[PDB]
Amino acid sequence: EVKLVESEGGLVQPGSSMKLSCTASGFTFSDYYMAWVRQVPEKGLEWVANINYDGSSTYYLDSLKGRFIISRDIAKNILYLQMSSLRCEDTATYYCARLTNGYLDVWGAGTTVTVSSAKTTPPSVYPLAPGCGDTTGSSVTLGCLVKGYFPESVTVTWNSGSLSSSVHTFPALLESGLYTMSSSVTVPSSTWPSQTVTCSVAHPASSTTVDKKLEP
Amino acid sequence: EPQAPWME
Amino acid sequence: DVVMTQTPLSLPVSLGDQASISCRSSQSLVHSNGNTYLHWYLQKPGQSPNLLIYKVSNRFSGVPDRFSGSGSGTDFTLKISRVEAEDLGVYFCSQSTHVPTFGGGTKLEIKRADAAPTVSIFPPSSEQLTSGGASVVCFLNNFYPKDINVKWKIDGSERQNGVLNSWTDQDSKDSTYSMSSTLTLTKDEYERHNSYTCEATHKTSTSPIVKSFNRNEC
Repeated sequence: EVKLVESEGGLVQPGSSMKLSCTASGFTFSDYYMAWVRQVPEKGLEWVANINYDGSSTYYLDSLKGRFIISRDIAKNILYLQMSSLRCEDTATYYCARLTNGYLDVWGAGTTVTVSSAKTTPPSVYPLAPGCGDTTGSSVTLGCLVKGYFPESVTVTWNSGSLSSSVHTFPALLESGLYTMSSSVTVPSSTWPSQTVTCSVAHPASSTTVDKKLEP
Repeated sequence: EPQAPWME
Repeated sequence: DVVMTQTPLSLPVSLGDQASISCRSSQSLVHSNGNTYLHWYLQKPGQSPNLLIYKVSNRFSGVPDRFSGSGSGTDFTLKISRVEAEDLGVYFCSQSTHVPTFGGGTKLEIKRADAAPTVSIFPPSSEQLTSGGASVVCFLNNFYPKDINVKWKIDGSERQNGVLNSWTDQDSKDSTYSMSSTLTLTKDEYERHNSYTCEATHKTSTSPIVKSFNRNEC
């Protein structure tokens, strides 16, 4: 609280429909206008649609040619965005937002929508450990290399979240039609491998989690 | 009253 | 179609100092009802945008008094006094007097003392090799400024293709950046050479840092 939570977006082929939902909680839903906005990297924020208290009046970004429909189930506290005849320029992160007097005072965490004909592919997770007769100092940097997955996104955690302080997450990059990203963690060298270090990589689009234990 | 001022 | 133009694109500021961001609109944002629907949002690394100032000068709940918005008509300014590291990220202006549009964003960067990267190199894992792939990775951790260059050498010879360079956003903890550089080869090329080197040029040192390994020692 306050809180808006978008549904899983994910991969959709061109021409097909997909519907996002957004669960609202902690305020009289029929007492606030609601909106969708989307963000493309390299493009910035774009207002997509909004809806008044009871759904009787809506606004849409004109260039969506009535292909998007915003609606709200007051009974269930849910905001919808139906996206018909889906196109490639609709690939983006979509945020649910609450609208008061022209501004957006609550935002959801966002959900990504990828419009592609390509297949869903789960990640390969590879250990990154010191090798080759390196020496180690007082600390040791370990990592996981996450390769060959589609669409975005994945989340990487270390030791199920209990290692967090010294973690770096490197943004994914698209090559060969597949994404690659990595993550690093640093721990005192005297505590590894004596105290195990495992990266957990979740890829909701493929419903897959890979938990890779780092070995020397 | 309006919440989307460009409409109203 | 009202255009919101923000300057500068990126603003470097020392801690404790003041940052000033300009947002201009292509038409007056004074609504016929008299209100000016010009708002400011902050998007921090890996988060959603959040409201900072609404209707030109009104601080949203939880926003420190040191965020101040001003302006009128077509010209607006966000001022952040006594900047703190956790202020970093992208500030967006937004207008909703007319068909709603957003500014392109201004990235606030925190200045700190230059710092050299800590460089780690990793050979391909045996798991990946079993797959016929061979990626070599270099992590360059906690460096400043963000500008850095990585060059890969195979047996001393520069290879330009097959490299992926990925930067984190600025960390509010130490005002540093990190980046990962992945050279992806096939197992076939990997097994034909011996020396794998990544060289980091950062100017934080006159001479580039080098990290290397030999395939036969792995």
